[PDB]
Amino acid sequence: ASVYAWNRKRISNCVADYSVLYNSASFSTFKCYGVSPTKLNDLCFTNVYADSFVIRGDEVRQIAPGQTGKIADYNYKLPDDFTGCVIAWNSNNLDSKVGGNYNYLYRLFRKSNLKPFERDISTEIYQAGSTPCNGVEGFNCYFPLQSYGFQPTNGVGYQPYRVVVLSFELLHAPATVCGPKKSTNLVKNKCVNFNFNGLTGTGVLTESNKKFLPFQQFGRDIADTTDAVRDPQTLEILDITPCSFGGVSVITPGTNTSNQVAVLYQDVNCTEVPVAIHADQLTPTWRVYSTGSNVFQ
Amino acid sequence: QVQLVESGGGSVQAGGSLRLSCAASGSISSITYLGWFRQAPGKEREGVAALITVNGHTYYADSVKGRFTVSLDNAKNTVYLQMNSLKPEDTALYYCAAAAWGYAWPLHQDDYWYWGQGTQVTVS
Amino acid sequence: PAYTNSFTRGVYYPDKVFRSSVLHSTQDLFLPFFSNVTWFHFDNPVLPFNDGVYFASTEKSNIIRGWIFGTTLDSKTQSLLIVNNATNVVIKVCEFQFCNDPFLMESEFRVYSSANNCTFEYVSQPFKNLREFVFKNIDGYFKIYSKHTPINLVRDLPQGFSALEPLVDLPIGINITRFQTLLAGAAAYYVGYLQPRTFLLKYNENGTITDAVDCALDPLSETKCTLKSFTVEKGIYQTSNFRVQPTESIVRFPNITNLCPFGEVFNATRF
Amino acid sequence: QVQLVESGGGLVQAGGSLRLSCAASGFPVKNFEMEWYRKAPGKEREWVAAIQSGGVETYYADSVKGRFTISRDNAKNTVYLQMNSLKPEDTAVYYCFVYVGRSYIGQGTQVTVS
Ligand SMILES: *[C@@H]1O[C@H](CO)[C@@H](O)[C@H](O)[C@H]1NC(C)=O
Ligand SMILES: *[C@@H]1O[C@H](CO)[C@@H](O)[C@H](O)[C@H]1NC(C)=O
Ligand SMILES: *[C@@H]1O[C@H](CO)[C@@H](O)[C@H](O)[C@H]1NC(C)=O
Ligand SMILES: *[C@@H]1O[C@H](CO)[C@@H](O)[C@H](O)[C@H]1NC(C)=O
Ligand SMILES: *[C@@H]1O[C@H](CO)[C@@H](O)[C@H](O)[C@H]1NC(C)=O
Ligand SMILES: *[C@@H]1O[C@H](CO)[C@@H](O)[C@H](O)[C@H]1NC(C)=O
Repeated sequence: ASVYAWNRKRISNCVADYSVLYNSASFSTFKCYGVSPTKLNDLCFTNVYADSFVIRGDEVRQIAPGQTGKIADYNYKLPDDFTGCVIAWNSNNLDSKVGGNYNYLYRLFRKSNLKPFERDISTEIYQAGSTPCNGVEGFNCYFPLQSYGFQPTNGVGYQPYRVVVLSFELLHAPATVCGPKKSTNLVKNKCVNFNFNGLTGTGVLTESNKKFLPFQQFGRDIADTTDAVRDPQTLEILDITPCSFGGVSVITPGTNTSNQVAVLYQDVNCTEVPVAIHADQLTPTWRVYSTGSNVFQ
Repeated sequence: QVQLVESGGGSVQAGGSLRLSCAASGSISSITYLGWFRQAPGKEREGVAALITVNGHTYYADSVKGRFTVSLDNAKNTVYLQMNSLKPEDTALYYCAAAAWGYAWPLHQDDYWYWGQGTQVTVS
Repeated sequence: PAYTNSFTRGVYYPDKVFRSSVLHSTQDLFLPFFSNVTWFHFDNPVLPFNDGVYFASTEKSNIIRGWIFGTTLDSKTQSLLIVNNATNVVIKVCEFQFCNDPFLMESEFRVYSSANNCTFEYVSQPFKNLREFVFKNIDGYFKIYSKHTPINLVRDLPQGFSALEPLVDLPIGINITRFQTLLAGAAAYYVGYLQPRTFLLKYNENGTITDAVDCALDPLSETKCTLKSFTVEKGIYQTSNFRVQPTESIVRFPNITNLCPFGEVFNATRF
Repeated sequence: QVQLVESGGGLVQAGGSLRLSCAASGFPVKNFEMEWYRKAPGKEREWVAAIQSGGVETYYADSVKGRFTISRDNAKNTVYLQMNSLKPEDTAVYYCFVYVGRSYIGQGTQVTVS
C-alpha cells in the first residue's frame, strides 16, 4: 500500500503465528510496545487491525510513542502508551528496480500535526503564504506529494524498512486473531494434572463407555463435580476419576507387649503404596512398611 | 530489574586476542537482546555486536565483520564477546546492554537499555 | 390481533455443562409458561425487541429470507443485516438505508441502497418445517439457540417438549430496539418475548432435557421447585413468604406557626 | 531556523567540471544526513548522492557512479560536490535536501550542459 492510502483493514477470525516471524532471519527493528514479545503468542488482545507501508529507514528511531519528527508528524503517528508491535525489516533485495522505485509516492507537507492512527488522503497542495495558487504550480504552491528515491546503490540506512503495525486497541469486542497454542500428547490412567481447552484439574483420565452429542464441551455429575472433558484432537472421549487419598491408621498391640505395628492405608489399591508416599525420601525404617511378603488388601 | 556487571578488559598488543564477558542478574527470562556498545575518544558511542537470546542470530558492524564474534552462555547467564585480530583503532570504552522489548538493529543510544558500568580496552 | 398460547415450549440448555440424571435449578432469561405469542401472515410490520425474543416459524416453502436489525433503520445509527439465500447466508453490520416498503421472477432486490461505513462481515453455511430460534442481545453479544423438527398442521403451535441447543455467538456490541422481517404464497411465524424466570430442569441419563417446571406458574410446580422433585408426596410443604407493601407514605410534623418579625426587616423604609 | 541556499552554478560544455556548494544554517552536519536532488526539464525529481550523518559512507545514483564526488565541510557548515565527466543528460536544477525536524529545500541553482 501507499502512505496516502494505508487502509485500516479488518482481518478477522484467523490465527497468526509469530515464531515464523521470529526465525525469519531478516528483521531489523522488531519493536513491541506495551507487552513483551516473549508473551505475545500465548496471550492475545482484541482489535487486531493491521497496517502496511514500505517506509524509508533513516528515521525509524523517530517512530515511537511520545516522539515527533517527520513520519510521526506527516505520515503515521502513534498514540501514548501504545499496545502493539511495529515491525521493520530489510527491503533491499525485492523492492529495488533501476532508476529508483517511483511507486511509493509520499506526502511531505500537511497544515496541522497528524492525529494518532489517521489515514490521511488528499489531492490539494500545501498552503504556506497569502497568495493563492491558481492551479499552475508557482513560487509558494509547495506540492507535498513527493517521491521516495530508492536506488540499489543506497546504504542500509537509506534503503527502506518495511513497516507493519499490529496495533491492539481496546474496544467492547472479543478478540478475533490470536497466536497459536502449543500442545503435547496425552497420557492415560495416571494421577496427572492436565491443561485442556479452558479447564485444568487433578485426576485420572480413563477410557470412557458413554457417548457425546457434538455440542457438549465438558461434563459434570450430581453435586457439581466434573466427569468428562473433550480432547479436541484425537476424537475419543475420556473421563476423570480423582486420584486416591485417605487417612492412615496404625494398629498396635501395646508398647509393653511388643514393638511391632501394622499400618492401615485405607480405601486404596494395595500396590502403589511406595508410589503414594515418598518411600525414596523417608527413612529405611519406613521403607520396609511399603512392600514385603505380608502385603494384604 | 536487570543489573549488568562486566569485566575482562585490559591491555594487549595489536594482533592479539581478548575476551569480554557481561554477567546478567535479575529478570533473566525477560531479557531478549544483548548489544555491545563502543565509544571511541572523540567519537559518538556506536554499535558493534548483537545477539538475540531466543533465536541465536548474530549481527555485526562492517568494521568488525570477520574479526569479532559474540556468544551466549545460558548456564552462567553471561554473554561473551571474543576479539580476534585486533587493530589499534579499537581503543575505546566498551559497554554491554540488555534489552527487554525485543531486538533492534542497528544499536542506538536513545532507546531504553540496561547499561553496564563500562570497561576499558586499550590496544596499540 | 390473532394471539396464540405457548404450551410448555421454549426451554433451552442454560450452559455448555453436561449433567446426567439430576434435577438442576437455574435463573436465566426463560419463557414463562402459557404466555401469549403473536401470529401474522403481505404482512411485515415493525416490532420492538424487549430484552429477548423467542422466535418460531412454520413453513412449506422458503418464503422468509432475512431480517433488518437496528435502532432507527436510517443513515444515522448503525444497523445489522442477516440475509439467508439458496446457497449462502450473509452476516454484516454497516450503516444502512432501509426502504419504506422492503421486500425481496427468480431474483428481486430492492431492500437497501447504502454501502458506507461497514465494520463487520461474516459468511457461514445455512406446512412441513418447524424452525424455532432464540434472538437475544446480552452484554454486547448475540446468541442463537435453535431446534428443527417436522410437523404437519396449519393452525397453531404443535404439542411436545424440545430443548434448544446454542449455535452462534456474534461480536456486534451495538444497541437494539426494533427489528423487522423480510419476505419474498403465504407463511406463518411466531414471536415470543423472554422474561427473567427461575426454572427446574430435568436431565436424563444422556443429558437431554426431557421435562421442566416453572417456579412461578402454579404452586404445585413451585413446590416441585423447592422440593427438587417431579413427583410430590402427600403432605404440607412450606415454600416461601409474603409481605404487605405500603402505599401512601404520609408526612406529619408539628405546627410551624411562630411568625417572627422578619417583616420589619423586609418591609420598612429605613434599615 | 533551518535554511539551505545553493550557489556556484553556471553554464558549462560537455566534458567540463564545476564545484558546487550547499550552505547550511541552524543545525550541525555531524548529526544529520544529506541528500541531493535534481529536476530535469520534463522529468521528475530524482536523487543524486548522499552522505551519512557519521561521514563514513558515501553513495551515488546508478547513472552517476564513477564520475561524481560528494563531500562535506564540518567547520564551514556547507556540503560540497566535486562534479566531473559531463554528458548532456545532466542538465537539471540542483537542490540539496535534509531532514531537520521538518524538510527544508533550498531555492536551487541552474546548471546547463550544452
Ligand atoms: C501389657 O499390659 C497389659 C495391660 O496393661 C497386660 O494385659 C499384658 O499382659 C502386658 N504384657 C506383658 C508382656 O506383660
Ligand atoms: C489393583 O491393581 C492391580 C494392578 O494392576 C490390579 O490387577 C487390580 O485389579 C486392582 N484392584 C482393584 C480393586 O482396583
Ligand atoms: C392472551 O390474549 C387473549 C386476548 O388478548 C386473552 O384472552 C388471554 O387471556 C391472554 N392470555 C393470557 C395468559 O393472559
Ligand atoms: C463511520 O463511523 C464512525 C463510527 O461512529 C464515525 O466515527 C465516522 O465518522 C463515520 N464515517 C463516515 C464517513 O460516516
Ligand atoms: C446505545 O444506547 C444506550 C441508550 O441510548 C447508550 O447507553 C449506549 O451507550 C448506546 N451504545 C452505543 C454503542 O451507541
Ligand atoms: C412586604 O409587603 C408586601 C406588600 O404588602 C407583601 O407582598 C410582601 O409579602 C411583604 N414581605 C414579606 C416578607 O412578608
